Amino acid sequence: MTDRYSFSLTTFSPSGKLGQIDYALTAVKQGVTSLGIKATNGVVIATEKKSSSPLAMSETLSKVSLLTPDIGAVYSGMGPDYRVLVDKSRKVAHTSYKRIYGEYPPTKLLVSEVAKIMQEATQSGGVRPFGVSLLIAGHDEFNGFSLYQVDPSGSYFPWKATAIGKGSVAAKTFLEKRWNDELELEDAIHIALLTLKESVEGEFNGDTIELAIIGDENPDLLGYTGIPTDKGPRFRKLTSQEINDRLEAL
Amino acid sequence: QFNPYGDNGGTILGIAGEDFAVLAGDTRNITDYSINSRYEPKVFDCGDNIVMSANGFAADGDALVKRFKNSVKWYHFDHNDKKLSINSAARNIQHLLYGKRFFPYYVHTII
Amino acid sequence: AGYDRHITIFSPEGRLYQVEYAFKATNQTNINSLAVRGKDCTVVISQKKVPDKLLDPTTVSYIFCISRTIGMVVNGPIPDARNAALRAKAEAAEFRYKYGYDMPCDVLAKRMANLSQIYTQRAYMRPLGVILTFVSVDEELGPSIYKTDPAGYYVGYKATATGPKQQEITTNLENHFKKSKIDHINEESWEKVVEFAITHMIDALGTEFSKNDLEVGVATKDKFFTLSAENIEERLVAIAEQD
Amino acid sequence: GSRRYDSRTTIFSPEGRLYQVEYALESISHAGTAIGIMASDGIVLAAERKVTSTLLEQDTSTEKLYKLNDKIAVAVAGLTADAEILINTARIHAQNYLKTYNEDIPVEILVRRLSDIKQGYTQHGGLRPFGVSFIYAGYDDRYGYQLYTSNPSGNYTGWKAISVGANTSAAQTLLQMDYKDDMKVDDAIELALKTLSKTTDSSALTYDRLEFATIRKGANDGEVYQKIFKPQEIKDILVKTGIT
Amino acid sequence: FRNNYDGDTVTFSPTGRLFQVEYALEAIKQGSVTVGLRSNTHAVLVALKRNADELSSYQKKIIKCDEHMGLSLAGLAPDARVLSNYLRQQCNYSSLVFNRKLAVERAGHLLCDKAQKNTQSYGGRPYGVGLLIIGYDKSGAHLLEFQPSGNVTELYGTAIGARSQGAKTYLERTLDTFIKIDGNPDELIKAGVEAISQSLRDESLTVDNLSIAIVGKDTPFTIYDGEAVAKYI
Amino acid sequence: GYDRALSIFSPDGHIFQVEYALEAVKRGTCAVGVKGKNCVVLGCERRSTLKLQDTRITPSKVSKIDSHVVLSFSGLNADSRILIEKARVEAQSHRLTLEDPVTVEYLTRYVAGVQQRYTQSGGVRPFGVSTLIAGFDPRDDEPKLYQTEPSGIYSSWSAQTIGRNSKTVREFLEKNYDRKEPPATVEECVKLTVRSLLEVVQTGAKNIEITVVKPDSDIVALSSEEINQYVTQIEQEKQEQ
Amino acid sequence: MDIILGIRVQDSVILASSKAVTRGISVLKDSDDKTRQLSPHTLMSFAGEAGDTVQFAEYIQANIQLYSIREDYELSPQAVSSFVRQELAKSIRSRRPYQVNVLIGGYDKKKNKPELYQIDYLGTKVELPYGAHGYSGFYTFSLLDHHYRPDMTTEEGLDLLKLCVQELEKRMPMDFKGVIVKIVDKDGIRQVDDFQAQ
Amino acid sequence: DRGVSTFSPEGRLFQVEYSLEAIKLGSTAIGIATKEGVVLGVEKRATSPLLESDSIEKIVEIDRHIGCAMSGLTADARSMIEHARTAAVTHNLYYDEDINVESLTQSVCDLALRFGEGASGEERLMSRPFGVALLIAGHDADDGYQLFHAEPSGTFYRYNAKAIGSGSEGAQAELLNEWHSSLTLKEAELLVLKILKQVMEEKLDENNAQLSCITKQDGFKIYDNEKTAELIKELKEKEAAE
Amino acid sequence: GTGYDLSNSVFSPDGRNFQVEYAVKAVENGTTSIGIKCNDGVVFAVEKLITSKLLVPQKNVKIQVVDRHIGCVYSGLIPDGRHLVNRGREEAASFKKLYKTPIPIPAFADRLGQYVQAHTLYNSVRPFGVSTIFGGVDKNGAHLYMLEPSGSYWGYKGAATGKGRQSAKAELEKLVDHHPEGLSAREAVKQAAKIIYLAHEDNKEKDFELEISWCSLSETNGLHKFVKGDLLQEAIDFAQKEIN
Repeated sequence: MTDRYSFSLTTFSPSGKLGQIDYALTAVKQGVTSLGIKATNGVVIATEKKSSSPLAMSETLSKVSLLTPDIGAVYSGMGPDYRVLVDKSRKVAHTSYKRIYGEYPPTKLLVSEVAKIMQEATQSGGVRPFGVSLLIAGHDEFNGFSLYQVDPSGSYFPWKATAIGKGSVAAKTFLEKRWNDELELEDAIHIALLTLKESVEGEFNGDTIELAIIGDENPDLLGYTGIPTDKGPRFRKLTSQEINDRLEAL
Repeated sequence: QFNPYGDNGGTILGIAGEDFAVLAGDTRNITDYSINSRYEPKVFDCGDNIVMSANGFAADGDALVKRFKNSVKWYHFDHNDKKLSINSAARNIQHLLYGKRFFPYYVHTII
Repeated sequence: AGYDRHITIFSPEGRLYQVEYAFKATNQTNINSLAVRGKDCTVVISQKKVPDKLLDPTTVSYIFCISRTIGMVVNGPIPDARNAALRAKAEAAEFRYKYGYDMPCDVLAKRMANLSQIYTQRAYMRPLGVILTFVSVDEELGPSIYKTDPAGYYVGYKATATGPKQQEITTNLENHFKKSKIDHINEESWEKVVEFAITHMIDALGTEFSKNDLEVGVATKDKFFTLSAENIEERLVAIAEQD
Repeated sequence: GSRRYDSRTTIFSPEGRLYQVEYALESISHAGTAIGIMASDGIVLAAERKVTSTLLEQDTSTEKLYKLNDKIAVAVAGLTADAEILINTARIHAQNYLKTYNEDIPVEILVRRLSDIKQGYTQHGGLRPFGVSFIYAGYDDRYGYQLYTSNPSGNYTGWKAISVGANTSAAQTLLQMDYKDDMKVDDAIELALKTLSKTTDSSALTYDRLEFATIRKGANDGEVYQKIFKPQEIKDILVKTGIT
Repeated sequence: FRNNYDGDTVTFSPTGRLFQVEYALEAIKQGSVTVGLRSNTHAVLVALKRNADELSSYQKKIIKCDEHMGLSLAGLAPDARVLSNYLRQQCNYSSLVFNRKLAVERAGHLLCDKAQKNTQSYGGRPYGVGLLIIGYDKSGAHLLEFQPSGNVTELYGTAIGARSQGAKTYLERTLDTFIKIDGNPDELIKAGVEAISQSLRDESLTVDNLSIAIVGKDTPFTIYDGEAVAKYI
Repeated sequence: GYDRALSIFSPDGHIFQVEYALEAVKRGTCAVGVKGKNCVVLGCERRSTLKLQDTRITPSKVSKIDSHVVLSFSGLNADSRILIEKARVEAQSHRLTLEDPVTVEYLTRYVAGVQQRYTQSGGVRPFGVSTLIAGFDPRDDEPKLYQTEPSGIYSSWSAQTIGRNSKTVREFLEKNYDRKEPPATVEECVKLTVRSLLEVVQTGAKNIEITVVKPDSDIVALSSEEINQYVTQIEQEKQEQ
Repeated sequence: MDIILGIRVQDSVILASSKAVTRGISVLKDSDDKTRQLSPHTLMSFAGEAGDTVQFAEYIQANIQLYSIREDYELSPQAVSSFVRQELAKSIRSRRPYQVNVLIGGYDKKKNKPELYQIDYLGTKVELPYGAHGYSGFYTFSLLDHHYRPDMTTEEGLDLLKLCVQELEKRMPMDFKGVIVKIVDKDGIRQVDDFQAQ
Repeated sequence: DRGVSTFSPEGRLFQVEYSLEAIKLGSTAIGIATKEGVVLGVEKRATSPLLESDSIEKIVEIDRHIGCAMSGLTADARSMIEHARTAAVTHNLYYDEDINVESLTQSVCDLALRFGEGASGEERLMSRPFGVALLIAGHDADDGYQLFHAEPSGTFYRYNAKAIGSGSEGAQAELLNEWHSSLTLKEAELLVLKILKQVMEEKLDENNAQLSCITKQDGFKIYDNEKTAELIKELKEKEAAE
Repeated sequence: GTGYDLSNSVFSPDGRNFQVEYAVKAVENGTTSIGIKCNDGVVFAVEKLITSKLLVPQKNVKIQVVDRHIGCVYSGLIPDGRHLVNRGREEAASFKKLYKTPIPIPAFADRLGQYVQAHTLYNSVRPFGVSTIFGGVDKNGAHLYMLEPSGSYWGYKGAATGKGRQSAKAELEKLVDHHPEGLSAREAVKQAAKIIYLAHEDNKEKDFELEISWCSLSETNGLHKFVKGDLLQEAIDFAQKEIN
């Protein structure tokens, strides 16, 4: 018994490549498309809910997850890896920040944490890199709204807008055309719905699509009242309905 | 509270002759004002012509004698059945005793 | 090079062969199973194939009682099935102790899925060659079916099937729902839902069943139980008169 | 057993070379170029962000220039993630020194520490080396301005002007051609931009693809100041030096 | 075949064998011969000692575990030291804790179990030595044969090592003869010295070449070397 | 947790990893040392693959283990630091417990042990370094010069060299150093040393550094000039013939 | 207890330390040097628990000498004292704390000024013109408060001490068998081997 | 690769065998035991005229009544000698007496097989076997003068005479003839000094060879160069005397 | 490609674990043994090849007992069998210590199952080279079980494994038919001694020794005991009789 695998499974090759990371990126390539757009008063992330049987209930499987009440994430690649990553992320947010400073971490820092976790699976003994790429979107008082992308290597960069997965190239191109530094959240939600239309083959409705945004505070999603400084979460996952209403004016 | 020690009385004596030596000891084992046994051997033959006795707290005395005898056994196993000289047995006993320097064998031992 | 097929590391195509081969192992028993949701119950049907006559038929099962409320059916080798069952039982027991309420079916599924995801990433742990279907009547979600695989993936179903002839069962069920237009068997008694299950099991498989060819598990408010050879026979007889 | 899949990252080649180290260096050689030039009154760190997009946020970034101390900073070449792990341990080491001796950590002591860490992954542990190379720019009251470099092998050296990443050969020759001991910070700022401008694998050398930082000892004060040029400041310094 | 499955003990061959173990068993045959035989009152061990040069000593092959037990080795000396020493403790334990002499049948069990552990886990190698254990316990005389595979067997007599098959036949034939040599130790020892020479070939058992050990009803396992065995040469 | 045996025997009876450890030493820059009648000197060549270095701070090739003992080496630089650090620590420990600084032999025996230990411990490779350790025992005036290598073996020399082209420079010394009459001067000793380096440095006033160690913690390195001054006179010695 | 006095004058630091070593009823030694040289320009005097006292000093000395060799540089007195405080502050919450009080006096060759540091076993550090540990302060601080001047010469300092030591020899109950004095200045550390009758 | 403690199809441990090969490449060491003492001699064998030959220490003292000679990878013998000296001293502290020469040897041989990457038997942490063989010689009251040969296999043999190293099989055959149960200490000294001169590549003198003995009276001593140089002269003379 | 049969936890392209299968080969290569569940107990019997006349008869016992009410017999690598019993014994002591009641046979089976299945999860261990038939009487009935190297196990009416595994299985199938209501303890003992003699045909070359043990609520009080002396001979003969 015992993990006798105490050596690296990702190593440098003569050319200077890191095989396992390259391959992990290839896995992300085959994944369903996901994207994120940054408006001047919000951020929107979205992806496609690729059901694996009409018998499966697509709601019992979210690809868009809330990390903190002001940070959300979405991915492309291996769903399971994403799932455990989201758990570790929600937790590190507490153990490494809320439990010390009494407030949730700022987007860049939480992304930095996530990125660290992924880096270790790139060098630690006996493991393979995570087979996913995430797009994390959040907001924090001193940095406003931001959008980041974290890859299997653990590298991460900020974006105005971008897409990952299957048709990332086509989508990234369609975004450059429609993006400007003056977009309003709703404008981005629209651009998002359009960019995503090209990726989805079959049905394109509020049940085949998953879309959440980071915007204003939702005092109605707080659960209580009595504390002035607590106004609510900026993260909100759109409802099947809220989607279709915009799909019309599409 | 719990006290790990006790006193079973008894007395032992050791005199060395020119070509002999004796080790005596009464055979009474007591506890306070009672007698536990009128005949409980307290002096033992450990082999290699060595007699020893550990007087004081019986439990500790027996554990020491038992550990020493075993010491003799292994001395043979490790140094080709060599005889354990009385001087060497003594030094060995010192290490056996000092081994519990901070939780002593409550005994006065003579070989 | 050629070893990226033995342990769980990526292949140049970004694949994990060992996880794919573990999927193969799930069909080794050549057993098929399916599950459907009643109005207030969940039923699981599974083929019971006792070949050897020297076997004590009563000790041959792939359906387990995880907790007072959760039931789990396994598609795959028996040793891996029992390993998974024990773990899930322990997990449901501990969860109750630590949080004060019974572990929900979907949560236990996620937990087992996460555990499976681990074998997918760590090299010294091999995946378990099984597919787990959890059922119960969750106190918040009602009738529930959640299934997990060697890849660590999991999801909830309106109804589902697993095994070699998985596809025939699935499409059969798919059609029944495109028709009824609802996401469940509209019945009050579980006995009828069990009958529906055994019926569509026969249509899709094109085979008749005796009382020792099946295995049934029923999940209801506050309790999950399995039917006996005779409870089944009674179910077979009922569907008999109508056809 | 498991021995079967062990790469053995820490063994010697028949020639006495460290396979993994040499390969890590080969990796570094494809990373954005970073220049380090030391003047008489300051130090200049310049770096080229390898590959970018129109949507890539250039304001909310700092992918190759990191502040270690208040008097020390580094330019990165290689895996950003690996670099962040090392950088963080380095920031911690600096603070322990400060708490222990109530003095800022001398630049070399911090560089040696980090190099030793790297060297470790070279001699034991069976783990892959860090695919990173650093250019250290810092100041202290014993050697004043100092410039260093450390690579995967765990080796480190001092320079007047140096570069890491891609096209280091071409860049080192250009630097070794126009560098002069008496150089002033602004001369260096210019040499740096020119050098990158001639080694770039891109069309033009715009501001969105650059990072600039200088450790000058602002005459009007008496102490050392670190300044990581903002997008705009890089845009300006790019027009002045005549590259529009 | 074999080539790909004898890398370590944790690997089974396609036929179902454990080559590393068989290789261990091999080192035994390559080892010097030794014989064991018992009656109902005594048990004897006769062993042929080997030497390197003519300036070297003859490697001892008999080891005493307790006062009522001992064994002879064939193969890697170090491993016998390890095993005999583990057996010495087991006997000592039984005496100290339970004030009981360890049953020969139980000593065998302990050896079997210790040896088996080395054939199922990665990194370790099987023991490369064979052992013959004699002993007079609470149920009479006893003789055991230990194999690195972890297989221990109780016999009336036997032999292990090179050409060991000679003695093994002689004994398998002389059975009814020595099994009755009760009360008389010198007969069992002579019978042993005979069975062993059935496996000779090179030289003839000399004084510093022979080694005999015995234990029984009123005989605490004792070892005889040199002049002590002259009256049997 | 990693304990793979990297240094193991091969059919012919060699430990290839120790073998290759040596190959890395051959690649290292040259280092040499010769003992006088009242001193010891250490010479090392400075590469020139890249020049534009800041010599002030760049790690020097001769390190002080204590105030009376120095250590030069050939091979992997990163590795040498590890040995130098352990030695410096071990030197302070010795002063602290024996109440007396280490003898050069002891300090050498220590560094050698560390090296040897890495040849038969799991999960570790041997040091790609070979060293020269020199100095004067406490309260003693007789010079000491030892050498160590990856294998863990050590011995004292009247003069010795290690590193690239050590073959060549050793030759020079074998027929230029007489034990009967060793360089009775600190001067003629530093000379014999520079002379041998020139056999391989091929013009290098900045490509040669010397350190002179005298009794009672008297260590000092020469500046380019002091050295270039010996270079100048040694080139004439030749031309005048 | 023992006497541990220190005074920082114009261009040097002076440390006076009692010579007596008493074990129970008898005075075992009358020439004990309660000091260690941490570096060429830094000196540390100490008093406290029987074994902890020297063990701590020698441990601190060893580390400073190691730093000097590794870096070929001499830490500033401020740096050495901060290091020593941290060590004491660590041991105070450990299983068995070092019960040692120290005075660190050094000459900062970089600032060209003498410095005197006082640190008690708890890790309480303070920089002073003149300091003392134990009861020493109780008799001397009034004399020093009075006669002390920042520009005193090393000579005026040795006279101020002499006065302090006399008040101590008069009013203190114990015979501390005199003191050993040492000066720390731009030129290193030297011992005034004539204070027994200066 | 393959376990560092695997068995060959012949029933041998690869690592131990390859270990013995490395010993065949070491300097020759010879031991002769007589009722007047035991003699140990070794071939220094420097590799350059600059190497100070006296810093070659291939003969060391375990205790006052035990000494030993090494051959093969000598650096691997440091820990062995340390363990040995400690075992002797230790034994004396526990029993107030000298450790038997055989016991000291058995102890050293116990380190021998403590190697592997995780062999189930204890915590044998040592990556490979020792690449050096030893000749342990001493005297005790129970068995008198003794000579032992300890190998990396864990096994040790007692010899009346023995040679290990590059010229072992050759010099051993020589000792086979020359040795008789009534040799004298003086004879053994010459005899060792002779076999050395035959097998040594170099021409034997007091600088490339070293002798030593161990006697019940003065224990273990290492003959200084002057004393040996003479035993060499006395040998040259005795050989030209027929 | 290939090589899927060199490590103990690798899945081959078809979803098998070749090492576990190679393990089975070691089982089939062993002596045959069986188990017969009766109306209130169980009977265990095994073949003991007599290599020579030197093997003391009745002395090299193979059947083992766990706790006080369990019988275990196995075919294949004997040492592995013991290792598996030693475990079961601890496993059973642990259960009794916590729950007081001696371990139920089904509960005991899963313990051995989980443990055995465990040795097919890691490549750092080897699977068990044995198949084990065990069982006993408990709170509610008698139980007979057989466990495979794969960790697989089921409850049986009758079971057998080893070389004569087919002969045995045949005899057992008959009994199962010609005794629908159930065999008796006394009966199974004889019937068992028979099936062993028959199944000894696939090894008829060597002479053997018979061994039987039983656990009957009426005949043994629910405690496992060895069949010795008279009752043994009576069954030996019943066999020798129908062996002609």
